Amino acid sequence: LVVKLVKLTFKSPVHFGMKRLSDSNHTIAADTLFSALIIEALQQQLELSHLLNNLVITDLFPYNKTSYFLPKPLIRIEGYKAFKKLTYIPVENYSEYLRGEIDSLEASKIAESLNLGKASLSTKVSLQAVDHNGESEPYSVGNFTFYPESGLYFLAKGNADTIGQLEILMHALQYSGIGGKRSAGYGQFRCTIEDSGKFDSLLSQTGNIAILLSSAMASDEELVDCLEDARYLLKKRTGFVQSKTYADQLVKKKDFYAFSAGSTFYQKFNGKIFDVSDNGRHSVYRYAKAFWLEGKI
Amino acid sequence: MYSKIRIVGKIDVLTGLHIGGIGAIASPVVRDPYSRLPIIPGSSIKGKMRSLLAKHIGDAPEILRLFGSSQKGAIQSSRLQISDAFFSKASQEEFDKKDLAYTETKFENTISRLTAVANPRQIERVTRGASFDFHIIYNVENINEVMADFENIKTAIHLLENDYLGGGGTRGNGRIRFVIDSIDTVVGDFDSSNLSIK
Amino acid sequence: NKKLELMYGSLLHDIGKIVYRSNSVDFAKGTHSKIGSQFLNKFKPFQLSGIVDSVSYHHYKELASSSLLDDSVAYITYIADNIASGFDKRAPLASIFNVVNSETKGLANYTYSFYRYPTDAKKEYTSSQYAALVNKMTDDLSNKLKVGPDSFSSLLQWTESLWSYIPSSTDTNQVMDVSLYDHSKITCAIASCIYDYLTEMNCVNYRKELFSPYEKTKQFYQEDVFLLVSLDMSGIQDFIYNISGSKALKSLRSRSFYLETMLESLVDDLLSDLELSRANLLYTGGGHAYLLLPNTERARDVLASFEGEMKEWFIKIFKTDLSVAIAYKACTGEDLMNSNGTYSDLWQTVSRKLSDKKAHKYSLNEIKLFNSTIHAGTQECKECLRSDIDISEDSLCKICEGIIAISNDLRDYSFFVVSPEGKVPLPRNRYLSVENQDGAERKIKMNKETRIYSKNQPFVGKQLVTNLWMCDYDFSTLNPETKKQGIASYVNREVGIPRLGVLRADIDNLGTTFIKGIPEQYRSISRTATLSRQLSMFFKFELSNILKGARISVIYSGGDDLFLIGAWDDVISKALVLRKAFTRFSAGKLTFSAGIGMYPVKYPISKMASETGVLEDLAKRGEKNQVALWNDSKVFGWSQLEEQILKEKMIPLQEALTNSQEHGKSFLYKMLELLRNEDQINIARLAYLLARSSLSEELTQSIFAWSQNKQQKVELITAIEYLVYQIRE
Ligand SMILES: Nc1ncnc2c1ncn2[C@@H]1O[C@H](COP(=O)(O)OP(=O)(O)NP(=O)(O)O)[C@@H](O)[C@H]1O
Ligand SMILES: [Mn+2]
Ligand SMILES: [Mn+2]
Repeated sequence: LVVKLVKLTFKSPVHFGMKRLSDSNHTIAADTLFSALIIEALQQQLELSHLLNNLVITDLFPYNKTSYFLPKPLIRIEGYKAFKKLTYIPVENYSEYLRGEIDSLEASKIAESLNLGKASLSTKVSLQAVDHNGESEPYSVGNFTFYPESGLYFLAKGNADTIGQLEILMHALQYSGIGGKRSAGYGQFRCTIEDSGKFDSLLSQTGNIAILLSSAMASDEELVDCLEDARYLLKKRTGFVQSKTYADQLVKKKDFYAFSAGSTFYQKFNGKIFDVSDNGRHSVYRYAKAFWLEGKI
Repeated sequence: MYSKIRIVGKIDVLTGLHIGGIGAIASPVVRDPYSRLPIIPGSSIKGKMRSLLAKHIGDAPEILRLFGSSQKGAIQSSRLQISDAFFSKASQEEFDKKDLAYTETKFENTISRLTAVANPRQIERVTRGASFDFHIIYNVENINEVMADFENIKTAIHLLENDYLGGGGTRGNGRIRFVIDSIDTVVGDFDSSNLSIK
Repeated sequence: NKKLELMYGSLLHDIGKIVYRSNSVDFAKGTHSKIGSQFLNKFKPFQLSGIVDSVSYHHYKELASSSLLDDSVAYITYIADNIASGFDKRAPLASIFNVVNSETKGLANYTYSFYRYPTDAKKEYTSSQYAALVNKMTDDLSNKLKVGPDSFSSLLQWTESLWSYIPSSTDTNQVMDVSLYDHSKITCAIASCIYDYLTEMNCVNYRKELFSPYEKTKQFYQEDVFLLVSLDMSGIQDFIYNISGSKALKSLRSRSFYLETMLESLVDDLLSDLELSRANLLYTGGGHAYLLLPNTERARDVLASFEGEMKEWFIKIFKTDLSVAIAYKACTGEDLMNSNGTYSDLWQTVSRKLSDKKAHKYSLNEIKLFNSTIHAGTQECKECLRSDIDISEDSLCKICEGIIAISNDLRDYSFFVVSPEGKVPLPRNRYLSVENQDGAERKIKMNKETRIYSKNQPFVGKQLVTNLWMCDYDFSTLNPETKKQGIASYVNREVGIPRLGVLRADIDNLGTTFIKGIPEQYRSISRTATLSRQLSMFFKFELSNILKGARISVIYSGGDDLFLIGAWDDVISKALVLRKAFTRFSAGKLTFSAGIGMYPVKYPISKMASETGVLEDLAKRGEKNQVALWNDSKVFGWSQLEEQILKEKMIPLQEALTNSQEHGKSFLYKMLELLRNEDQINIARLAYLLARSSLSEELTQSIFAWSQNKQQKVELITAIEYLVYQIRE
């Protein structure tokens, strides 16, 4: 389908948490962005059919000046700690990395050439108890401040109406903000949706190996044929349900284990919008569809 | 449908503002990690407006629906998304001329009641001429509660102008004055030509 | 019990070298093997035929005129010596680092004296010292030692306590870095594998299989006889350091210790299934363990079942939080001796198979059952943040509740008993508890197949304990008042900023040191195993002595890395002391980089370890021999921080400001403001500030000179900042 590149330039620090408020991550998986889009769609009274059935997004990935970073393929490298610590590889160097042609020095240089932001930890207080004859609670919020030319990007696959709906949702999401403290000043961004030229070239290529770009997960039927000779990384996608309608009290979603971006499979699998709710008033959607970027190993 | 109102303007400092947390500083202010510019956290603006609005009203439903709630049964999404107020480019250029530092060290002491000896202290404060670009998003979840909420926002901002932002503003610090550059509805059909702050 | 005799015989086969060096009583001019037979025959329990023939007939000339039973294990010991090994009576044990990285940093002459440090000072082992060693061996063997299937583990530790610094070889033509303990342990490890391999083939007569034509002695080195097995725990960093709560600081040491004992338990399970002692365990460090197993079909079936079982248990208890990957590669005798040059390739392929195992960690069923969750937790533990496991009161998961219970017992006791009833779960339906000597003895008496571990203990009488070298330094336990608040007591200071300091050290290019540091002619299974043991014994044991007297708690040392939490200045000072001592221990040839952080109490534990891990990564950039102090801007060299920042700059400022009535803290702050900007005017204002600062005239010129030159002003800023933190009421 058509592939539109969405570039997110962030006005303020963003709090992307892994398991704690103190955590300060520089990216969010596709499940985190997709839940942001579903929340935005339900707010704007939009239909969820396009997001749930036809939209295939990828993880938010770092990008800085004159470079677009893709996740490190989990391929066997035929100085090995340079690739172990490497996380994101520029698109211009992505085709090279799959074939080889990357020394330990080059990978170390690539990792240091990621000029994506700087993490920190702001410490705040809760004077709610102070009024009630108590003491302030100093809590820490970990936030990430992107550099002026840096930010996150993600590609979107869909029809004309699915992409057009995502253009509306991304415009509304600029002001809702992505992150974990968006109501306390953490997560504002401006996004531009443009047809991807270089990325369409990278997605047009067809190699023997397939590389995940989004946090995905195969259904039971697809996991039978895809796991053979696969190199992946199961990530525990956890959290609490963010909704006023789901329950009277905030409850956690069912633990969902999804493959990390960059996992390489010799058999492509189409993921699913898994349901991680437990008898809640509505079904909580955890995105696990697969955005495949084939490559030659 | 759902609407979002973007209030953007200036927070002019009227007296040295210290919101506590580059190197070793005695009671440093909170700064942007990258640019090392003093900032006013959105949680500090949100907390001070919530504190002043709670005193004005009297948690109350008006405060809970405006600044968010997480209590059992009544979970209200925060309509006010007060972003971090970053040091403006205009005040950076204005402070570059005069070679004036963005922040100043204020020296005080504490004369003991028992011994009448002065124990010195230092708190860093953002200099008076500073201005911070504030960016507030009000989510119009109800088209009927927007006028009442924007009345509450104006009341909380009016209280904040007569009060201090973060720091020991009872002893002078923190005094600020809001200026609204524009109030434009970025998302949705709601109109804010009638809506105003201050 | 022919296996048991061989294990006793291979470990004590070169005991005659010690007695021959002493030349104390009845020196019959015979071979060290004959002396060993004479010495061991003096004790009835060790007078078994298998042990004595192995000790006396482990060389070619002895075996040519052996006249043995043709099935005796002396042939197996002879091969084990040839694989392990492949005159000056009073010679010191040359440090292994004399050979490490000799291509790049040259050859050293550092040798040990009779933990111990190499000196590089020419020295000899006095024969009276060897005589005292022989006297102590006689006392241990006669009274405190016995021969039995469960008593060899005590013998292996007994050899470790004594022979760890005795040279195994004294031939002056070849360098002697392998200690007698290392060569005997590797000989016993290889002999155990060869015995199993020959049993699997059901070869009735050993001599024609191994030694008789002498051409099948070379052929046996060409046979795939051993397995190089590496089992590596994953998720250790996230398990231990990613915790929350006020109890996180107290329980941090317990979480790391739990993984240490779990890894030891995993190895002891693998060795107990193989009927092998700890001698086959080449190394066990930070979540890692290398073993040398026989190439028998039985061993491969044991490994496959053990790997599948530990996956079942780790999923049962920890799911994806913790896991173990096991990889094995068949290697020959010539692989271990490096005769063909394929020794390093063998280790690279084993780790390559391990990395392949780590990628495809889980299978079809395990992945599906991960996503087959019936009930959302709706309740989580404060520390582990786990909802799938049952959470009791105090909002703690069952594992972390046991971890907290292990705390307040780890400090007091030194015995970790793996038993059917305990506090934290362990594989094989067992649990781990920390008890005193009486409590541990009770537990082992009640129910068999119960293991007991002793921490940093000297060798003691006959018992089923296993010696574990663990760094348990904790300054708070010294004072009962500070024992209540373990690490948070270091925040309490009369003067100085209360902030804690976190030190994360890591040796540079340790993997490159093992693969490329040892030259081809000096690479072997025994030479490498010695290097693993010296590095392990430095972190596990020597770290406690280095950080003595400092307000520092050792979360982990383990092989290559380090984690300490303590007073911010004590951590910095002991980081420099540890760097200097590490240079002495390694005699150069190995540098480590460290990140040092300044975090208050109640700072997130995960953020304390993560931000310091980022700093260590910054120090790992470039030539890697750097320390990243506090901010990422202060990535100094080790000599630069110790000498230029502190002694050359910070100390003159502290002495000058102390001499005045007030300890600065106002000139220092004004100095920092004028040093933060790059303006030409701020230099002039700094000149005026120094002139009015009312200190010595030659110091103001020095401070002005320091601020002038880049890479020297940042040292001045760090000197001022260190001084400012040193004085905070
Ligand atoms: N008991 C322990 N306590 C603290 N740190 C430990 C302990 N054991 C090992 N470590 C350290 O943590 C590392 C293991 O963490 P782990 O999460 O397994 O990462 P890794 O070494 O990159 N292995 P992997 O996750 O499989 O790629 C070791 O290399 C040590 O640096
Ligand atoms: Mn290392
Ligand atoms: Mn390490």
